[PDB]
Amino acid sequence: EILPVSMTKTSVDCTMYICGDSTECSNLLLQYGSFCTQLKRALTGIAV
Amino acid sequence: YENQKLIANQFNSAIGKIQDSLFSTPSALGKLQDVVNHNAQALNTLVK
Repeated sequence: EILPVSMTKTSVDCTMYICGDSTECSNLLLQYGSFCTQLKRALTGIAV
Repeated sequence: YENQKLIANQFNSAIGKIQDSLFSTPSALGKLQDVVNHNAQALNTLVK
């Protein structure tokens, strides 16, 4: 009787994924609020 | 019926120890505080 127990833990850097080391892209993303913070919090919760 | 007195004393000591452990250790109720903090964080992000 087989049963899955765990999932692979992953974390994603929001800024580097959305913006490829572009200063203008980072400046534009700065106006979108704390979405990346929420994503990071959710991923850390999943890992723990 | 043979060890009524001993069993009653053990139960009383155990309940007293439970009371003291709840009184002393402040992190026993971690899950309830975690739920409250999660809701507060969600609301704070939404307003901010």
